[PDB]
Amino acid sequence: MNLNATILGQAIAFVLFVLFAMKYVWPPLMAAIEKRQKEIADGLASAERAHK
Amino acid sequence: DLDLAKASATDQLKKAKAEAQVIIEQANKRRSQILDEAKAEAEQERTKIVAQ
Repeated sequence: MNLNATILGQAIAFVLFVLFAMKYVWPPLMAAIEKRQKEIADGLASAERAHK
Repeated sequence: DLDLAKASATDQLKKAKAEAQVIIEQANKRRSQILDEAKAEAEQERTKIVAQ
């Protein structure tokens, strides 16, 4: 419809959210599931090495 | 699997270490038996031949 300077304030909000999420949000997540997979895999690897 | 592997390794090591020692010791026993038998029977034969 009608364009307005709302185009700019939301451009501030978007970059702020992106910076904060990129820094703090993502790195802590996805660690736990990877730890689960690595635990299963390394337990299997160690048990099979001892089996050999 | 780790527990079974360590237990089996210790069991087989102990068993082989015992059995090989037993075999070699009884081989020494057999050698000594043969030596004693020969040593006795030599003089037994000589004592027969002199009476002959």
